[PDB]
Amino acid sequence: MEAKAIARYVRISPRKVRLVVDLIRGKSLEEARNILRYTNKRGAYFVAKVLESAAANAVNNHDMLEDRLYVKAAYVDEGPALKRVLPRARGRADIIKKRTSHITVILGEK
Amino acid sequence: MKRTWQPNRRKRAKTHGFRARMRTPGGRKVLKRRRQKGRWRLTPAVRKR
Amino acid sequence: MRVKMHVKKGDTVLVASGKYKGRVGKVKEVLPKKYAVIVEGVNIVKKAVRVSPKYPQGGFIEKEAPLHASKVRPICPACGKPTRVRKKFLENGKKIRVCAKCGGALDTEE
Amino acid sequence: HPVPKKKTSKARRDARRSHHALTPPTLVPCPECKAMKPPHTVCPECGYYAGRKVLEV
RNA sequence: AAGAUGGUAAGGGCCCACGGUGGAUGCCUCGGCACCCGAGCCGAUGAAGGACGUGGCUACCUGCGAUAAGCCAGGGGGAGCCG
RNA sequence: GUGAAAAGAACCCCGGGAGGGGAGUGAAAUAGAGCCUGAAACCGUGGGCUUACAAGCAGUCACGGCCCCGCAAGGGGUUGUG
RNA sequence: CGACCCGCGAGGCGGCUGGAGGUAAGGGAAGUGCGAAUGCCGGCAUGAGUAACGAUAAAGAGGGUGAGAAUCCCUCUCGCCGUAAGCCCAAGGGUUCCUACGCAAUGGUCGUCAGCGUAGGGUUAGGCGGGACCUAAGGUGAAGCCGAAAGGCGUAGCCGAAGG
Repeated sequence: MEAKAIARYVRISPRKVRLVVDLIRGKSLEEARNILRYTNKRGAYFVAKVLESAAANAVNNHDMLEDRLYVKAAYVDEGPALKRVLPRARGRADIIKKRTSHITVILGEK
Repeated sequence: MKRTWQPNRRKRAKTHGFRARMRTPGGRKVLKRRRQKGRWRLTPAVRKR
Repeated sequence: MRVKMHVKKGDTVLVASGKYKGRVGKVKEVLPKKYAVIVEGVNIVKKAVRVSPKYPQGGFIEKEAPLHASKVRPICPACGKPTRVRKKFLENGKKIRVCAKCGGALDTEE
Repeated sequence: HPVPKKKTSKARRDARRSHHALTPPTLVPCPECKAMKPPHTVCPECGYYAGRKVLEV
């Protein structure tokens, strides 16, 4: 019950999966995978690991039924950045920040 | 456009070093002060072999 | 708990760990106070590689740590120990002049 | 040289972004099989429109 | 037929819960500070301070110098050790 | 700056590995390896009130409509018009 | 986190988290209370998912190894240099040149690839360049003169190289 799966410390950005994880709220799990195979936007590949981890958790360990599961309440949170330098034309140097992300999915029964 | 470093290796040793700091009566103050600054490990021996 | 310390071997009793019992002490260190008056069972894992056997497991790590092991036990276990009165041609006498004496002379019991 | 002024609010930072939401794709099933597919392409598991042309001979 | 006409939220607000990012406050310290006392020079029998080498396998500090994680004598110490 | 002690995660299950769900250690792993307590800015996911003919740094002072805590008396959040 | 006491700064009293220290009617001694100094160190937003990706010598297709490729390897067509974007020596750099593994981070994109990460291996001189041979500008310097001290000039001699 309440199958959980967390992909933690995966580096893209936390605003380039808010565009993707909103497509799989309220859907069923047979149709959240077909909507996510043919979608564009790299960032939709990392979300296609965590549902297929949560499905194996819900089947094997928590002892539910198989094909009655719908994806409830999936979300993504922040992560510790890391800084590098870019040199910028008459001296002055700049700082760019390459951010990470935490994707999590919980999974429930109808 | 020749921005003022332009390295050479005998000029490192014939102005900086040991035989150029232990000759002059004002340059021995440099060694006797860097040996008690807090022990600079050392700078001027950048030269090779 | 220094270069100055006590126990060689001997029927050492314990007081206060949930144990309240006692027998011989086996291998004493110094700078951590590591030995074995073997009571403590633990569960170390054994990594199951062919340099080891196929399925070994834990048990034999004890490490009774402190000075907590109260000392050699005659019929009066309540004892420290003073040093010699030496009563001979210059003994050195590391023996319990306190209550009673089963305290480590060269007999069958060490 | 054309630099801004007062920094924008949360309540109007997050009102431009209201209009960037993206659409799901369009899918129909392959009729020779039983799965999805974008509805004008060759199907990369069941084979064809009328005549194979793909898929592992 | 001329009705206060109203139940919708691409989105925005206020409040209440539950998580992430961040590193302040509390409790500690093998590290410092200021006054007191014991004491107060080493060196061509080659000094203060350094380069390079030395562990069965070794990167870095510490100890030692072709006898190189050491050798020979005297005392202490009384049990486990090969920084 | 983990724990009194490392007993610091054998072995199955998704994964190219990271990483996670179960077992197991422990008085407690929201004490797990940048790991004592762990605040504010900052960014999110669910529930309550409210709005697409209406003009204002903000709020405040009234009256009414829902939601909640109340045995009842009474109170807090929310804001439509003056 | 919260609807008991003082006019106020503030004290109590209850409810969750924490994990081993706190003191108290009456007195004493000062590093004693912060929104502002274009104040100082540390976090995090705004502009914004926009300007940019560093030369107008272009690319295309077929098979491979893999979990995964417009970008890594070979085969076949297409274009630019050709007095230089092609080979050979001195400076300067001083590790990684070559092989077998690998992808967390650096390559302003990807990457099974690399000048990137751990492990092993590799530069052989009587006859090539320089010392055990000379001297130039300059330097150092017995004797000799010197300058309140430090130190300054200087004869023979000696060091001094892409020159003999």
